[PDB]
Amino acid sequence: DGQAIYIYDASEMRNAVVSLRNVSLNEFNNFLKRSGLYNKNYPLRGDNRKGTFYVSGPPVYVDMVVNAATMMDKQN
Amino acid sequence: DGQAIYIYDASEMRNAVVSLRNVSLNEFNNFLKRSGLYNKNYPLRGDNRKGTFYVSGPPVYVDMVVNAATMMDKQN
Amino acid sequence: TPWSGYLDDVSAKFDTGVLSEYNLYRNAQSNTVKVFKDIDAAIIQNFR
Amino acid sequence: NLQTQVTEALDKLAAKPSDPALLAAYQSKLSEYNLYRNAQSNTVKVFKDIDAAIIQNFR
Amino acid sequence: TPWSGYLDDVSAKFDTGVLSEYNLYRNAQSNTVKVFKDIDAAIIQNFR
Amino acid sequence: YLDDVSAKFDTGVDNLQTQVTEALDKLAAKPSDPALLAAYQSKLSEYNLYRNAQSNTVKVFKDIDAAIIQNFR
Amino acid sequence: NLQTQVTEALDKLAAKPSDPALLAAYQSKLSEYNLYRNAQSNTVKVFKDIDAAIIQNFR
Amino acid sequence: TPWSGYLDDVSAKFDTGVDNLQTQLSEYNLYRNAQSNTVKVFKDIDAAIIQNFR
Amino acid sequence: NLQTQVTEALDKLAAKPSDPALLAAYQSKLSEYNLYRNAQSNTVKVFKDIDAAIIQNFR
Amino acid sequence: TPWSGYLDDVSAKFDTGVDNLQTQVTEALDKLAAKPSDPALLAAYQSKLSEYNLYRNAQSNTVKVFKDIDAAIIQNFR
Amino acid sequence: TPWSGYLDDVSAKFDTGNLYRNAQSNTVKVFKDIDAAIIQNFR
Amino acid sequence: NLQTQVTEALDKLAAKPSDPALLAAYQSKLSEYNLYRNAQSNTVKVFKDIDAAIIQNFR
Amino acid sequence: TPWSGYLDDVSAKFDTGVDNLQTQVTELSEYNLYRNAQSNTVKVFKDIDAAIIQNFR
Amino acid sequence: NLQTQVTEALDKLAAKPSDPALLAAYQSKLSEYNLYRNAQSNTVKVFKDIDAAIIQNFR
Amino acid sequence: IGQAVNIRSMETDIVSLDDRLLQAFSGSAIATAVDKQTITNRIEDPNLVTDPKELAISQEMISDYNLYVSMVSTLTRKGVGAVETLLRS
Amino acid sequence: GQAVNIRSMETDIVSLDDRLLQAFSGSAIATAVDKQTITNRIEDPNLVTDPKELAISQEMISDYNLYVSMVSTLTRKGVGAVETLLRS
Amino acid sequence: IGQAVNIRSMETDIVSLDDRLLQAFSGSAIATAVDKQTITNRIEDPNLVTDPKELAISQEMISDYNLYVSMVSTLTRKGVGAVETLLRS
Amino acid sequence: GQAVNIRDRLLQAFSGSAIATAVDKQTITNRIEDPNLVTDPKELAISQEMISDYNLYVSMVSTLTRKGVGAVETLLRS
Amino acid sequence: GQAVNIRSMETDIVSLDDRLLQAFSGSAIATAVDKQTITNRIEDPNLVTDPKELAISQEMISDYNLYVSMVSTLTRKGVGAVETLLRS
Amino acid sequence: DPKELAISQEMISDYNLYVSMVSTLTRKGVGAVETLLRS
Amino acid sequence: NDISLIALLAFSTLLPFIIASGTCFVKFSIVFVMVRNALGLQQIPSNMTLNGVALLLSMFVMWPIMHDAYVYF
Amino acid sequence: NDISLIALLAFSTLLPFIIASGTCFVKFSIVFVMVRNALGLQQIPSNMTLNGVALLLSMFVMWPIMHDAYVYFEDEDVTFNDISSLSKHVDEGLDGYRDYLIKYSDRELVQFFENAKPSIFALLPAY
Amino acid sequence: FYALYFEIHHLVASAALGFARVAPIFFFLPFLNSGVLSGAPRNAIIILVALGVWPHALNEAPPFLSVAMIPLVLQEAAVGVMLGCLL
Repeated sequence: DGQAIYIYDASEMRNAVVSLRNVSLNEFNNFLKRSGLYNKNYPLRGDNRKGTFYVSGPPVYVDMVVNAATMMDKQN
Repeated sequence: DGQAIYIYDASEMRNAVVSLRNVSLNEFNNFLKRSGLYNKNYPLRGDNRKGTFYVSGPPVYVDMVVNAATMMDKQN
Repeated sequence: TPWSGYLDDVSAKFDTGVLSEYNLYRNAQSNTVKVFKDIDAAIIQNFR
Repeated sequence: NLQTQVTEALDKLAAKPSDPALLAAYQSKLSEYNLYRNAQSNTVKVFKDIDAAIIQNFR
Repeated sequence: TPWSGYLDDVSAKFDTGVLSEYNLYRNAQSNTVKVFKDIDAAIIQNFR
Repeated sequence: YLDDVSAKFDTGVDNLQTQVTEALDKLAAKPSDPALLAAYQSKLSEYNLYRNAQSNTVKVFKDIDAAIIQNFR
Repeated sequence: NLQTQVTEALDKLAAKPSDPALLAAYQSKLSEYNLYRNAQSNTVKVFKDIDAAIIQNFR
Repeated sequence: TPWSGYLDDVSAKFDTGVDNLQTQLSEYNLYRNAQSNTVKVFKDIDAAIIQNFR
Repeated sequence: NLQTQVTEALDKLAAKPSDPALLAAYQSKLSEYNLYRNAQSNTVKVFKDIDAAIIQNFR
Repeated sequence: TPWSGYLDDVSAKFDTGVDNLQTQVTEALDKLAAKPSDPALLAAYQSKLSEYNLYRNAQSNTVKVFKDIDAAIIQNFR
Repeated sequence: TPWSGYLDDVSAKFDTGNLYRNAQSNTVKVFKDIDAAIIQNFR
Repeated sequence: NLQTQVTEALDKLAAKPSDPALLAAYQSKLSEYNLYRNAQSNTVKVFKDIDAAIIQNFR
Repeated sequence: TPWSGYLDDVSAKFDTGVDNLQTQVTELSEYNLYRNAQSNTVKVFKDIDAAIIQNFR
Repeated sequence: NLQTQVTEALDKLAAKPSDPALLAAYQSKLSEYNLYRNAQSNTVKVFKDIDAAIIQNFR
Repeated sequence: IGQAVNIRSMETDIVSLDDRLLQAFSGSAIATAVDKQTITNRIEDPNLVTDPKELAISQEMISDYNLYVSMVSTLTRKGVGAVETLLRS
Repeated sequence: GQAVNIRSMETDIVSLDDRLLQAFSGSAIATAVDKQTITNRIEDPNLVTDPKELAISQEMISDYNLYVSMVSTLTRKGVGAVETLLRS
Repeated sequence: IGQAVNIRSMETDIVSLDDRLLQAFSGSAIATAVDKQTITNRIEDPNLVTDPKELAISQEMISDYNLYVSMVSTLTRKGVGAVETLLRS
Repeated sequence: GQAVNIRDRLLQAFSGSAIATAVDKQTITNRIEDPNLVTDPKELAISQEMISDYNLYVSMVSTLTRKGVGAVETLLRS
Repeated sequence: GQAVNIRSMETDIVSLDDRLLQAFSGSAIATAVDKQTITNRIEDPNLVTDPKELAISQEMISDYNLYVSMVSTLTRKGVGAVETLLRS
Repeated sequence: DPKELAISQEMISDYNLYVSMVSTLTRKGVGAVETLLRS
Repeated sequence: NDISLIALLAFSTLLPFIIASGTCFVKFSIVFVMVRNALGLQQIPSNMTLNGVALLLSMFVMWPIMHDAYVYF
Repeated sequence: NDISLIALLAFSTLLPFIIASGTCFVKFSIVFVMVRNALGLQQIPSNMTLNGVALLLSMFVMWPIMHDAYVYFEDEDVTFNDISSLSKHVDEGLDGYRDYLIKYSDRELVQFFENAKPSIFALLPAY
Repeated sequence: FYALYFEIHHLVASAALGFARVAPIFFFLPFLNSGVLSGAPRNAIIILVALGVWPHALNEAPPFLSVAMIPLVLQEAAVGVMLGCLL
């Protein structure tokens, strides 16, 4: 994530589905690309201009995408 | 932190994601550069002029950034 | 025989006591019975 | 037997709802039945409560 | 079968009794049922 | 004790219960005088304050003794 | 089936809210449904509390 | 969803029962007196069961 | 000695049951005596119950 | 000492917030009852009784709100 | 000392401002129930 | 999400406290929220009481 | 801090909802019912929570 | 510090018990302190009761 | 108003013990079952609930059912506890 | 008027049972005639319309309510005292 | 708002008393889970709780839910209490 | 004007808890004999606390004495 | 603003007592924060007015009460089983 | 009566505690002789 | 009339200590402990059941005495 | 807070079995009655008394380690925001007792039992 | 009506000392010990025997009141074990 390297075994990957109301997926992918938290191995699966998408990865990547996604709709 | 040298082990690194309402990240970084607590090894990850960001480091650096961000945004 | 309580007796004191005379004779009469009503309606809630 | 002479004074006021003496006697009946009925309801309730309190004490 | 109750019956004593004759007619008829309505609300509270 | 908190209102006024009866005896005698309507409304309205301040003080003293007796057990 | 002739008398007073006979019959309806509903509410409650008292006694 | 309930139905029953009484004074006074009365009845007959739940 | 200055204010309202200032002060007396009496009753009760708990533990 | 409580505090707090309403309604009762037809006297005492009825109900229902909370504490004693 | 209320003040605006005795005698009973019902909503 | 349509009807009556249709719909709203809140309060209470009754029985 | 509760927010909504109704009666059934339903609604909000604080225990 | 602004708003209403905006704000204050005091009483009471239940279980 | 009473109680000598208790149990179960219907169809009949003459009777019968079954509950509890204190030792 | 017997000399008893049986018969006949003398007061209509007679019957209801519960908890505590000794 | 019922109550053989109790437990935990979620969906739909006729229905489902689990609690409590006295002897 | 002044372990333990329950008994005793302190709500709340920790104190040293003497019998009968 | 901590820390256990001891610390830290956050909800007097945040503070009591009552009676049975077997 | 019931309120309870105290001491009193005779 | 119920419940609470002293249960219990002791058996036959078999004979004899109390009272 | 009271109350309930098994009382009460059987007397001096003199001796020497449990645990420095340091805190509280059992138990039996620094739960039968 | 409760209440206090006198005779006698008598009806017998033999009158107040109670129990037990070893 830019400061450390986390390592988990394969039986710990978590899944999550989250729907945003007042922001698009292509606007959230810019927040992941510009800030440097983008990861080409586990990208975001969803339609590019919508609100619903699907994530699956390490337990520090999933909890960061959900907690940083549900914290933008309270600001917009 | 300018007064002492704290030493932890690598399995004690904690991280958090916070959201500011009426204070930008570039102004909070200009506060950290004004005070001297700016650390180039563990910087803040987020968009440069937005309100939400991600922080990771030692437990005395993360609890300092959180307790000064949620007490600076309430004052402004 | 018809059973006459105290409020039947005070209406009997109005009737057996005997336009603008006869209407105000009822005007004083229709309120005094409501006054005798709610005074005993004040004891009755204080049983329970 | 109060309800009998309650039920005997309303019909003459029904035939003449303008006699001033009758509504005075009718109100004197019906408010008196109001004072009698809640008296019977309030008086049976204490006789229930003190009878329930003994078994509440001894249970 | 339309069911009838006691408040219908006491209003049936009033409705068959028949312009100021008709508007003092709804005067006392409003009084008698509103005063007859609360006499059982205490007792129906008094089951418990 | 409970007779005495009741009887302090029958002793504290002399003969008000008869004063209202002789008043309404005059009211049923001549029901057309303004000083008689005003004297009756001044004597009648004191009675409902008298008996409701008779029944409410014994009502509040009833539950006070009911709080005393239930704290035995 | 009481709720049927409850729900059948409100509409004619809704369509004509100035007939003096209708609001008298409507009030005569609604107060009797008022007396019926709390009667049913008060009567199921004793059958619950006394059923709870037996297990309170035997526990 | 914008949820409507039974008290909204009975209060709108006074308004939608008549055609144009809300737009066209003694009539509208007693019409309010019965509209305001029936909701005082209906808020009581349920609340007795509300305290009668536990 | 609270009951003395309770029992000294009832007689002037007995002689004059229409003074507005006196019944205001009398209610200000009597509700405070209501707050005093059950407080003493509830406070002796805990000193009995906790004294019964020791012998309940050691019996 | 003639002792005062907190409920006598709030009642006499009303009685020290007001200054002379227990006697100024007697002086307007002296005034209006002398000649009972004057328009500057009818509204004079009718302006004195109105504040006397509002002030006396205000000193009364405050007592019950300051009573029942202290009832709820002592009910929560055991 | 001359004590004043605000019901003494609305009388003072009526002095310093047979229909005058009918406007004032009704508006003094407007407050007599509005400020009585507000304090009756305590209990 | 009931509180949203609670919080959207008080302000138009605040801006216009003389519209007769609005206070009728607003009273029809607020008494209905009154019926909802104590229903939730009374219903969580029994689920507490019966869960506490099991440990009181088995202790 | 100058503190205001939700009951005060309701009573303040009758102060900020009006624009000059507090001034123009000095400068009447409008002021009768606007203060009537204000007290009646704050009485309802006084009562609706008071069953729940009893339902705490 | 709630009791301070309780004890500061009654005196201006004491000096002026006829201002309509002020007694409305005073009731909005005092009923809210009424809601505060029994809430504190009910919340300390449960913390006593569950703490008494442990010694009741372990005795 | 319709009433009926039976006067002569059946009585003899049975050295058998359980059948007297069976008659006591059935005699209490039927008398508590007939009245739960009689109070329920008095309450669901909408004519009886409106009359103040009938309402004075209706408050009585709910108290007579209330005091009766609570009396049997407390007598039996002391009864089964009395045998418990001797056999538990 | 009313009667008071002056000399309550302790008639020494062979056991406490005759005293208990006389206290029980001294009070069962008391409460039996009280339960009538307030009920017949309610049942007569001329007795209940007078407020003066009505607050007297309010008084005797408050006496009869406070009496039986003062005998109730007094004997429940007496039974509770004797069982804690006899249990052992 | 459109309902359905199932009419088959199947029977599988028990191989032991332990095999019987697993059915009696699974048959009762479903009924106590479903009735509590019924009363929650009754409450969370707010148009059901504002009508007078459905409220006594929810009162009935409340009083049955309280009486059911209290009757199985005291019975299992007295059951294991009956085990403890025999094991103490 | 208000004023203020400033100033075997079992044999000191039982003596230490001897007056520790006596002064807390007496301070709520003259708290309740003073009628000014039982009318104020925020004085009632701190007396409600003062009752409740009094109950927890003597119940804690009750049961802990009971289990303290409860550990000796089983070892002594052995 | 808000702030959550995504990373939860864990330590290796080798024995059986530390598995009990981390439940001991997890319950003492659960009750120490839940005794405090409802008191801070009560002491903030804007939180004691709205019925929404009254109903969530209503149910947080029942969550605290059933939890501590459950862990009391389970431990009472757990030590009762060590009690009876050694008494025999 | 508020002062007479209160002084009889203490008067019943302290004498009830005294009779339970005197009976619990007699039970532990003779039970100590029972165990010392078994020794 | 009401305190006749108090006399009934107070008689009800003191019942099994009357069976402990007044009836003939004291003849059956003692001789049944003695036939256990004379055989030399200490714990068996588990005297919790020997109280029950000794109780059932005493109830079997005491029933006609106690039954006339119900019909008389 | 309320977990500390249930833990102390659980220690007061378990206290007879801990002093019956875990401490050095078993070295006392065994060898006391060993002398009585060595002399051949059967009921002299009536072992109810001899258990008393074994208890006051074993309590007299166990009490100094028990006094250490107060001064570590009655202080106010127990507030640790992370739960693992608080766990190691109460690990270090019982460290004097664990050190005493390590001083008096055989080494290889303990590691055989925790095969299943060592746990206090494992060395207890080995003592 | 306070003396009716006090008459049974002076009795139940008087029977406790009556139990303390006559209880260690029911341990000593061969036809009355715990080997021949059960637990449930034993304590019924020992109370009412001392109630039928107690020398002072029952309705009177006992003179036990706060003289010296813990040594009084050791007096009555010491004379009880004396009467046991003589009987």
